[PDB]
Amino acid sequence: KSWVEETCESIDTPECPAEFESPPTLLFSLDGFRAEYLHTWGGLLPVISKLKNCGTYTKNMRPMYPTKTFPNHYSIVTGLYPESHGIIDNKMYDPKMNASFSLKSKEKFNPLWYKGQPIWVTANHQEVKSGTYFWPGSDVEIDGILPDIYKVYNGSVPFEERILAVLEWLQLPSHERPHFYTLYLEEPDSSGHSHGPVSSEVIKALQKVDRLVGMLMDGLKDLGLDKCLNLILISDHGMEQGSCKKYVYLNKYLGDVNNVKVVYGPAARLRPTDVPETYYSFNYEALAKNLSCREPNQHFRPYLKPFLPKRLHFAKSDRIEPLTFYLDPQWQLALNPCGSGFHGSDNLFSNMQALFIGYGPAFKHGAEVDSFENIEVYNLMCDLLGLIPAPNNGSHGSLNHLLKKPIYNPSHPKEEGFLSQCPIKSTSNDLGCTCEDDDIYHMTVPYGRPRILLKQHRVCLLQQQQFLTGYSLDLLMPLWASYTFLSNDSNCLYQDLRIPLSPVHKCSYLSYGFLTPPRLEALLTSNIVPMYQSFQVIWHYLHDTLLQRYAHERNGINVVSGPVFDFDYDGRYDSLEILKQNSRVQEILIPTHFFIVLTSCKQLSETPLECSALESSAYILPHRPDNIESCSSWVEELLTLHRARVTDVELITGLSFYQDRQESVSELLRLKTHLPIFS
Ligand SMILES: *[C@@H]1O[C@H](CO)[C@@H](O[C@@H]2O[C@H](CO)[C@@H](O[C@@H]3O[C@H](CO)[C@@H](O)[C@H](O[C@H]4O[C@H](CO)[C@@H](O)[C@H](O)[C@@H]4O)[C@@H]3O)[C@H](O)[C@H]2NC(C)=O)[C@H](O)[C@H]1NC(C)=O
Ligand SMILES: COc1cc2ncnc(N3CCC(CCP(=O)(O)O)CC3)c2cc1OC
Ligand SMILES: *[C@@H]1O[C@H](CO)[C@@H](O)[C@H](O)[C@H]1NC(C)=O
Ligand SMILES: *[C@@H]1O[C@H](CO)[C@@H](O)[C@H](O)[C@H]1NC(C)=O
Ligand SMILES: [Ca+2]
Ligand SMILES: [Cl-]
Ligand SMILES: [Zn+2]
Ligand SMILES: [Zn+2]
Repeated sequence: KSWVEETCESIDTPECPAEFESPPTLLFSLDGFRAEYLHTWGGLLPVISKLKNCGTYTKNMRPMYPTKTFPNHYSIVTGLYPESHGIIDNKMYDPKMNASFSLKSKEKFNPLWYKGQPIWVTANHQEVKSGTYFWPGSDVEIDGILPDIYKVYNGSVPFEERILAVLEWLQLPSHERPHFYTLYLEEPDSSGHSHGPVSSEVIKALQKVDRLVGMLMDGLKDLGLDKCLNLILISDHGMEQGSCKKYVYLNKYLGDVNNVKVVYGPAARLRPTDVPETYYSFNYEALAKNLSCREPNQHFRPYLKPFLPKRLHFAKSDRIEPLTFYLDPQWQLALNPCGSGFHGSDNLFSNMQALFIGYGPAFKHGAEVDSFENIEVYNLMCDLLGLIPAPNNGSHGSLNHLLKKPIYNPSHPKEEGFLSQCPIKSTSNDLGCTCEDDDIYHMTVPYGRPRILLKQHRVCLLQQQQFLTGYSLDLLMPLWASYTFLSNDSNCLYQDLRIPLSPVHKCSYLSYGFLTPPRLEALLTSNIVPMYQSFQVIWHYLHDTLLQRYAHERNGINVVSGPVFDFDYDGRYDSLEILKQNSRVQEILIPTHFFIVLTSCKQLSETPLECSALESSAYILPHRPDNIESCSSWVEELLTLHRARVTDVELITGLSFYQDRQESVSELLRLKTHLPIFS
């Protein structure tokens, strides 16, 4: 009887033969296996279904931007964002190197491109043998390390052969055998492209893919290993249906010119031809203004690197062309001339979502877990091979719930900020505008106050009746303001006597804006933030029309909001150095973004002051001085786009939320790494 034919066996302890000190781990990849493919055609795919059922599965695995092969596989194996690991796209150009990058190129094997540290390098650096069978970067001198077995990419190698050869290396002697393996298949991505994501072709592709996984599983059976190998079935990204009738051509807006090179598809980027002579010279900003709001329903949108949604993490690398285009589902873009299956879109689109299944002794049997970014996988792979992971973008421990016996028991980040209290100091002035505690504190910060990770920043906690403000004495402005807005609730300001009187405090004196809205003290100087007029339309609608609407839906919401200063667009909090170097002229420090974390309970009957389980959403909102970005409906539509993980917020603000929460550290991490999927 074949492996597919049997019922679900439990694997409480690894049942390995002698010569196996521990389970070996296989990272099988099937290119462009849209997460959806399983949601529908599971009944046609018995093998993957059994893997789903006797294993740890997730309905959606969120890939990285851009949703292409090379950036995603290399993200999988480094736990890094493309912006940090180097491989930005299958086709890219580095102006510092003056070099191009093609898969069909000599540069394809150049070690300068691939940054970070893949799992096999990590395994090698720690005396663990590793055998790949095709994997982006595996045949490349990364840190001078190759895998202990590898294959240079020859795409025409039969699939059934790749399955056999991996099954052979498991037969290898205990001294030269790998402990970590990778497979790769081009399907269903080939058929995905050639015939589109919905076609009898992809069904065929899927059923081959299915049967070949069945083979490996039968081979592992016929090696005494079906209860010994830890399998991870995975994919890079999903697959979207192609257009012709939904393709943007920039010749219409520019004339059919040949002076700018423009990367095609949904991941569209633009740079000058005269490169690297005119790369940093080029005024991109004006070309963007020349291209925003140019149609009734403009299905594309220009975006200078830093002003893209930060949740994408696509700006730090110099390989990223300073002018990108965000696109709407299904739509692509070129410079000049379409009906093919494609990918590369927003990582939050439904069809970009990827497959993840974990089978074997380490993983749970028949557990559906929530959705996660693929950058988390690296840390899970380090755990499974007893490796200390390289520094990476995964929140290490957030996947502990996949594992029967998890290794890493994580703990919250320790507070590094300096937290002295603010008594009544600046007695006593006016601005001339035309005008017990523990019970109050607990109410403002029901989940615990944010913890200042900012080493070693001087912060004051300021108690008010309706809200708790976290004021920065190193920046003389608030960092955060938390209030609980329960389900049922104009040119004047007051001096806060606990904060130093900076001249920016009077009405006489880009404007001010309130962190906690007054329509519920909120007119304290310690509650105002520097804010543009074109942002005030977003802000005053958010707290009036939008936020009050949510309070009813959720039965109360708890809000934390504040400034974000990310001038160098990495998506982390800026050093005080570059804070000085970006304070425009009074010598105001001026926020690039405003964050807002909305916290409800999953149980609607509970109010935020009394949640069992948490419900979270967060927003990194961009503080642009005009609403060119967005041209009732438009303000919400901006919020949904500029969503962020709570972790994204923590990274960018140096704050840490929910440390005082019933939930374990691992549960909170999973909560804080949540993003919701569009369509
Ligand atoms: C995703 O995770 C990665 C991995 O940790 C992380 O990227 C890393 O960020 C740090 C800081 O930006 C990088 O370290 C830098 O290295 C270069 C030289 O190679 C230096 O120029 C930098 O020096 C500054 O920082 C020093 C101390 O921190 C200061 O003393 C000094 O004055 C400089 O200001 C800095 O040391 C590191 O190389 C990267 N690694 C990679 C692989 O990119 C990234 O932040 C994470 N992404 C997100 C969105 O959180
Ligand atoms: C490390 O050397 C290579 C490893 C590869 N591993 C996986 N897939 C590869 N391909 C390149 C991407 C191709 C898919 C196209 P898409 O980017 O998913 O649109 C399929 C073949 C590799 C291509 C490679 O070199 C060309
Ligand atoms: C950069 O490389 C290109 C292509 O190899 C070449 O044409 C050019 O001379 C180089 N230019 C500079 C300015 O280094
Ligand atoms: C790729 O592998 C196949 C099967 O072994 C072989 O027939 C073919 O010649 C190989 N191509 C190259 C370029 O090595
Ligand atoms: Ca920064
Ligand atoms: Cl679930
Ligand atoms: Zn791919
Ligand atoms: Zn593809």
